[PDB]
Amino acid sequence: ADRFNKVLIIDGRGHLLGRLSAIVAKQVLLGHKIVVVRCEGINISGNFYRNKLKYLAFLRKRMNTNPSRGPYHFRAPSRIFWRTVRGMLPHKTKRGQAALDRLKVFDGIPPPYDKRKRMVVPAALKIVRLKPTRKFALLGRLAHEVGWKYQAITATLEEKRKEKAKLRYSKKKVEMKLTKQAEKNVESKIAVYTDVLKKYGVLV
Amino acid sequence: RLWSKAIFAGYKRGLRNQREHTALLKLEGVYNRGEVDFYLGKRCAYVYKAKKKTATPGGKPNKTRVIWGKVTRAHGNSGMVRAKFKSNLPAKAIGHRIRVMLYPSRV
Amino acid sequence: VFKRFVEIGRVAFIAFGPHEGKLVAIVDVIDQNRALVDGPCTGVKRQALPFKCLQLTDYVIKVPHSARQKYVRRAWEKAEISKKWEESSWAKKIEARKKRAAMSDFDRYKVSKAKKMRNKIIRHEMKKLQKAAA
Amino acid sequence: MKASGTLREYKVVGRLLPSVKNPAPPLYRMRIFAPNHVVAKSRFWYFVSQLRKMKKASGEIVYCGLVFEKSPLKVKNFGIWLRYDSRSGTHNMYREYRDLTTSGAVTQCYRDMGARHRARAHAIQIMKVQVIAANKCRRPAIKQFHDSKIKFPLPHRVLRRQHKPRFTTKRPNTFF
Amino acid sequence: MKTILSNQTVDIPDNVTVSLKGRTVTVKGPRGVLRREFNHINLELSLLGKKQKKLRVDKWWGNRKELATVRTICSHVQNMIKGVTLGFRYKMRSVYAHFPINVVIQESGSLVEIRNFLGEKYIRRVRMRQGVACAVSAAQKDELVLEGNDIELVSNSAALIQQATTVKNKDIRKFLDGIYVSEKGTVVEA
RNA sequence: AGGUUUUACAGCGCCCUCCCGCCCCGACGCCGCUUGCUCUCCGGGGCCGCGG
RNA sequence: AGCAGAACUGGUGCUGCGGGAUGAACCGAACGCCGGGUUAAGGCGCCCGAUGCCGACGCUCAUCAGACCCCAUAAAAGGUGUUGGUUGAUAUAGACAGCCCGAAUCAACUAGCCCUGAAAAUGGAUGGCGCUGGAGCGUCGGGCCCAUACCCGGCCGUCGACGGCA
RNA sequence: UGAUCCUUCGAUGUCGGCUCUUCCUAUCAUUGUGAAGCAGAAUUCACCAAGCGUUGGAUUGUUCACCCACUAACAGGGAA
RNA sequence: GGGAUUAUGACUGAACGCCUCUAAGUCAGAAUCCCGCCUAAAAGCAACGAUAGCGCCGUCGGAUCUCCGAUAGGCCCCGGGUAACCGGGACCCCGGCGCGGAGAGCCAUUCGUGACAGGAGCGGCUAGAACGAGCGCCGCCCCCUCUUCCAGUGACGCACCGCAUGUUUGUGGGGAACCCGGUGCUUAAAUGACUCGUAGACGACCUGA
Ligand SMILES: [Mg+2]
Ligand SMILES: [Mg+2]
Ligand SMILES: [Mg+2]
Ligand SMILES: [Mg+2]
Ligand SMILES: [Mg+2]
Ligand SMILES: [Mg+2]
Ligand SMILES: [Mg+2]
Ligand SMILES: [Mg+2]
Ligand SMILES: [Mg+2]
Ligand SMILES: [Mg+2]
Ligand SMILES: [Mg+2]
Ligand SMILES: [Mg+2]
Ligand SMILES: [Mg+2]
Ligand SMILES: [Mg+2]
Ligand SMILES: [Mg+2]
Ligand SMILES: [Mg+2]
Ligand SMILES: [Mg+2]
Ligand SMILES: [Mg+2]
Ligand SMILES: [Mg+2]
Ligand SMILES: [Mg+2]
Ligand SMILES: [Mg+2]
Ligand SMILES: [Mg+2]
Ligand SMILES: [Mg+2]
Repeated sequence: ADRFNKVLIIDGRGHLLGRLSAIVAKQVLLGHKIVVVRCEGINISGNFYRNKLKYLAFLRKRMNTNPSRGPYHFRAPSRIFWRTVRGMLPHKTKRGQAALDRLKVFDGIPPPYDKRKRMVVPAALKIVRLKPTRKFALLGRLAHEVGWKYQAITATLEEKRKEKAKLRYSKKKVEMKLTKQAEKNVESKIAVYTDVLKKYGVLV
Repeated sequence: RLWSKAIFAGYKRGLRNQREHTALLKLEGVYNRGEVDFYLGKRCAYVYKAKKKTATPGGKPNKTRVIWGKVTRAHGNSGMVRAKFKSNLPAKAIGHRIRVMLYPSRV
Repeated sequence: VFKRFVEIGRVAFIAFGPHEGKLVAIVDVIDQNRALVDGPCTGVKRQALPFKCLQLTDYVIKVPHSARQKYVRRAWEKAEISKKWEESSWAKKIEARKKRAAMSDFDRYKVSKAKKMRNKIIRHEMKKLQKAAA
Repeated sequence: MKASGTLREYKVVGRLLPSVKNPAPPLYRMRIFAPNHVVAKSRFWYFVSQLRKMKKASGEIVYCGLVFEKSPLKVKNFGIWLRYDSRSGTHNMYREYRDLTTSGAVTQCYRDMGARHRARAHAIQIMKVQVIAANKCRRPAIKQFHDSKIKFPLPHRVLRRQHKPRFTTKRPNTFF
Repeated sequence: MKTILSNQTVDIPDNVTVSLKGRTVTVKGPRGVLRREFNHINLELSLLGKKQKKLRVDKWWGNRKELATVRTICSHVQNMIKGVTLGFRYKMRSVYAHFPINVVIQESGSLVEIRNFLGEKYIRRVRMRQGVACAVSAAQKDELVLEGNDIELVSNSAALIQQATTVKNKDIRKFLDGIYVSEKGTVVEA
């Protein structure tokens, strides 16, 4: 990307919580619409027991006199990521509240976005920002063990989504093999046009 | 289209002091301080639409208005630039589109 | 699983830095971070470059460790590194990326008209081979 | 001392101020590693004033010039004898480094003494720097690079340029 | 410090077929198929040789914590080779003072029902793990043999029985009742 | 520790000379400090020229 | 003792401003009204201006990690956690370990980070989010951010003029 | 309990009990454990742990005591 | 009623030829914790019913007045791995890998109106429910395509006399009003009073006419 997209759809799998939230919160302040899918695929650095204790310590932050007013401990990985981004926004102002409106978080890839291209932020990936010997905690498992009740259905609809996307990619490879076969059959019919692309480095 | 996309990211400021006479712009594909040299001096434009119609130079009157400016210098090392406009940009434009014209051309 | 190693004579490609884009020969390994590189035929004097700016190629010359530039040049010309490099696809991607970055507005127009007609000929037969397969 | 950037080697020689009682006093040469000659002249009056009875005002500096590396293109093993004051006491310490220049090896020592022992530049006193042969190296981290036909890959290349494409459909490859 | 190279080869017998898919060792022998995924140690596992190729485990630029896993992974593959050729026989004996520990095996060796432990009326039903078969050994009074391919499954199955016959609220030095592992051997002796 | 024992089927030092053997590059994307008034219709950006 | 009483100097009272989240007193810097430039102290993942450097080297995993003047607590004593260092002793007349085997091993001490030591009452505080190839610690480089400070200019007033005109 | 006198003297209602809620753990009991100068029974030491419980009375205005019984235990405290 | 686990007891197994619950990797594990059960139901929402002259497709409705946003080609889709991976072919082989079978790219896209030479709208079918298609696959009508590119010949479309808000999505989204030819349904509901008393301070709530 890096093109001032109309709607930037980022995949959450393999990304770090605060590493992605820091970049997402800056995009929504610049007027960009961000959609983070598969928030259960986000992973947090540190072993699972550490990050779970941090959320369990957050669960205890209820208001003593009336917990219905206190901190709303959201259990879904989407709303967990949504609040992590909210912590990096001036959400109590008008420009910060309008920033949260530009962010849409989803557990898994819903039908509005399963037929879209998901982006990846390499400055927030676990494979890039973490050493291979460090432990990390998946936000899907962390959420399930603090009160998320929709982990099995999200995993069921995701495998249903991958089997459907795998069927198309097989058809897309067949269409690409016929495309590369077409280029060899009309090689003498497009040689005048390839040389224009070869001359200016468009084709190697 | 003959203008590059920019974003009004905010005014030139510290942390607890805001200087509205200078605006900070976010260019589209410019993320180094060395790549802003092309845009230094280009005329900026905040095109917006109001309720009442206004005069349009070279056309029929519409409800389109504009606040002209210019990219003055670079800001930081991440392609951000400073811009000064004829009138200070309204704070409602923070995060909106700013037109960076290709003139004054130096190429 | 690894095929390219940091060894004495490994021709490395400088990814970034002062001599960015030129080939050098790893003559000696200083530490786990730096190497004593020397490009006698590419225009890079002998110096210490970090390993993060070096991209290992598939070329190795027969040169002892910490040998003079006189003998590194002989191993560089015997193995024909400059010839084998320019024939590689990675060196050709560099040349193509420079030709495309130097395209003018008239060059981008001539390319726009070429791909607009070249793709139509490919897309027309792609639909023909697709209908023949059904 | 701050140890800003590289620590260039300076040959600072000095002597007491000559007098009618002591004409032509003895000359003392030092091997000072400092970022600039101003600090090198000041480091001289710190190590010499604690060895001989001569202050900056009691004596003068006769020469203070750079000592260039005689073999900047040859990988050498440097053995450095130093003493540093920790939070508890002073300790004599011998450390080995491997650099192209002497000033580069001493610069590595200040970066390493602060990393492993939290020693600041003012607490370190470099006593001796010597080009050690590969046969007389005592540290195993230096002797591992004393293998002819050394071979190792670059496994798990950490992705740099993480923000050139800040957003991309391609996940980075770490194997090359 | 970072060690440049730390390797350790593992000889493979001719009646064994070890295949590698990245860091997934699939050992094939006359007794069965074992498959361990080593996608967590981050090593280089090469298969050197052509006539019954060996297994070489590499670690480049590894600290002391990472060099300790080189022999750990080599020892795990050796257990996979030892498990598909000789097997593992973790036989354990029932120790009691007064109440004989009556152990009956069910479900073709996949379930162990322990009765009369310290005269308790509670029946302890210990279920084995997949690939582990339990049986009351013959020619011995209270011996319990456990056979299988994976050592970590035969050993854990024996720990489940040993920890099931645990005395509570008593001096365990005085009440030595239980079923404790006595010998850690193989099914086929070589 | 390349080739089979110290140059051999690679190389790496250190001395004695040979006009410093002699030529060639002078801090040069391998490493410093500066004019002994550094030279440029020598370029580019921003700011404002108020008075009289 | 954020106690009481002195000495030097500064500050404050009488004083706003940049920074230390917050603040009387710390740090920088003291103030006519402004534009441009550049800084100080302090910073540059996001809140939040600025590192979106292909920053250098190392150290460090914490099931209470750590995160910078004043400053918002932690010790004695310990760790076969881990990394340095110091000083000895056995070793191819075969050590150490395991029951012959065949190459380094053992001991004391010390120093970094981490760990134990480490218990309070409404739910809560490196400022928050969060950060573990780091957004942590130590040693540093380059660039960058702005104070009512500095520099240039415009204007206002005050003061001075060894000032100008009847 | 003092020491201090920073806040409050154009007033912050002053001991105890009753009542009622929540919180702390430096754990009496209960759950899961380790240790013993643990044979059993009983008890002691220690760990995770405040989920749950921690009484009815005589005397005294009493907090604090003391005693009567009961009880798994009749643990200690905070919240102006 | 479950789950992940605490303390703890263990497994495999190095570091450290042995040993070792730990280093990587595993097991059992609780009045704890979280959840379920249970209670509440959001400036959260779904399905469905019924909708009083009022509303639809008209086909691209034509021509008019009002507000309110932005924007200024793209709605480019395997799963993923990273001490690896991708493509192709009957586990193996071949090919590509600083990754051109490349989101640093790719697909679009570069003034018109009329006379000339080269270059390659209806019916079927199957499928989409996580917040459902701005769908696809076939065979028939509609005209003859600036379809697209390279070359031309002779003409005109203000060439508005150096100058800004142009250009896209856009046939945008909200209102209320105004003219032409075909279709939907107009025995709609809520509420007051009365009543009920499974309710209740009053509203509300359960009812019945
Ligand atoms: Mg007992
Ligand atoms: Mg006092
Ligand atoms: Mg004063
Ligand atoms: Mg002041
Ligand atoms: Mg503070
Ligand atoms: Mg200013
Ligand atoms: Mg800050
Ligand atoms: Mg201590
Ligand atoms: Mg102790
Ligand atoms: Mg230690
Ligand atoms: Mg601590
Ligand atoms: Mg002035
Ligand atoms: Mg006082
Ligand atoms: Mg009152
Ligand atoms: Mg009062
Ligand atoms: Mg009151
Ligand atoms: Mg406790
Ligand atoms: Mg004790
Ligand atoms: Mg369980
Ligand atoms: Mg454990
Ligand atoms: Mg378990
Ligand atoms: Mg291949
Ligand atoms: Mg014609």
